[PDB]
Amino acid sequence: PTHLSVDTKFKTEGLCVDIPGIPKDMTYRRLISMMGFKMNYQVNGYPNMFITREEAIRHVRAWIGFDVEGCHGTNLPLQLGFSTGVNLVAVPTPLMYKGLPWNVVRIKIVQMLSDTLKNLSDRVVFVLWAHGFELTSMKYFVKIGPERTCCLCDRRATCFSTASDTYACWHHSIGFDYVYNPFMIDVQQWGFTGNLQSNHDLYCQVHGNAHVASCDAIMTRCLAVHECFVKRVDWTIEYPIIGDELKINAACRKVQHMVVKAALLADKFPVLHDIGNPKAIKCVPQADVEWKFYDAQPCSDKAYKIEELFYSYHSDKFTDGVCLFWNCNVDRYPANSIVCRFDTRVLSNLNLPGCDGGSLYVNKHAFHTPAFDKSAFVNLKQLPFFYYSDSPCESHGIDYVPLKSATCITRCNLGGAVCRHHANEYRLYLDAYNMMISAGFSLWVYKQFDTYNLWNTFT
Ligand SMILES: CCN(C)C(=O)c1cccc(N)c1
Ligand SMILES: [Zn+2]
Ligand SMILES: [Zn+2]
Ligand SMILES: [Zn+2]
Repeated sequence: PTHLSVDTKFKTEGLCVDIPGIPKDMTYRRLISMMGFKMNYQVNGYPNMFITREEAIRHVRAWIGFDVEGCHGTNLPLQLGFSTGVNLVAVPTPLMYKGLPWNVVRIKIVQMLSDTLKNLSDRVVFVLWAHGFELTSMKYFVKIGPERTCCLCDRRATCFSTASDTYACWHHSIGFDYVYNPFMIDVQQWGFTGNLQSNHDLYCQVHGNAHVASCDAIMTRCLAVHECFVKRVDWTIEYPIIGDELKINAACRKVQHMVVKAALLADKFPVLHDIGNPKAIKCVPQADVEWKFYDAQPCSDKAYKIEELFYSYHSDKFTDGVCLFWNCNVDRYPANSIVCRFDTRVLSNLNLPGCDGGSLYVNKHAFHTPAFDKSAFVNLKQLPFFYYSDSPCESHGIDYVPLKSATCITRCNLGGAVCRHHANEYRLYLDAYNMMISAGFSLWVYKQFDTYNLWNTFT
């Protein structure tokens, strides 16, 4: 039970306005045949065009919402909309394109999908709210067959070319005209009452309905993301490495250790309240401070209300010492905080668009993150870059240009000249810091934080 059986029933009620007379009793096998595709009894890695909700979740990076609206059915122009915001008009002869024949539309579909997906996934999963026209339009741009590899590399083939009779992955498909072995899922099979807009609007106010196909495609994928990553959360699902995951996560751990260590040295807090992940370890194990942990899993719907996290009767006094909120997203941080908050607006291959302004951050695991909000940081200030170190000035064991920096807080810099070891460590730390910032993480601190207080920690 890993793939979706072609003999599973498909509820057809949502299809009967575009396809009147459609049988109520329908399997995926009969639906695929009706869509103009022939599976030929093939045991070659592609058992069904449609996939399970569990397979869709493992391949969330491949999700592309897709909707087709009858502009005027073999005789009428169709408006093809995608969750990329693209609308194409295909004539049978928010970007809006004029009507063109299928032979040129299919070229655009392949280019659009390849550019969107080459750095995200080895496939495409068309996410539908199936009414009929989208299913019957697939024969005009989709070819199916056995699982194949790219002509130019070892990746699985996602595109086909009728000009050269060859196959390509998303990276090598320039000039290709057919989508090859795509996957799809109909959200209407999950059990909903009412239309797409009424279900989407229950959870999201950011996607409006401009009455175009791409608006529906966007809403469909958003509703699917809400169902699979907001109301349902699965942290047992692992996702492959597609970018800087390892470096970003290592940088996050380095910056956390640096910032907390310096805050403890500068303001000598007697107690630290570490609010967040229940599997957390002390980021500064050698610190004197009374370290107290409070469990809160990453919120995936709305940011935690600080009143619920702290009140209703613990140290009780969160006002004592400092609070560390390392990726624990709250509505309004208290003034005595050290905060790392992911900015959902950041563009990257790890950060996918989400529900209600939120984003789906996929780095080893999938984390739906509530929308970034600047008002959460009103009691704090942005944490400035700095490098602090009390380690001995000693090289041990990469050429050198002397480092001059006001933010290298070391004994050598206090003494007037940065040593080679602390210059190498400063540059490595600055690289880790810039990686984490560009990855989308933002850092905030209590207003009284001042790196000038670190210089006297060397006596
Ligand atoms: C915004 C995602 N959250 C809540 C994290 O804690 C996280 C997840 C994966 C990687 C990293 N570095 C951080
Ligand atoms: Zn390739
Ligand atoms: Zn939405
Ligand atoms: Zn030094």
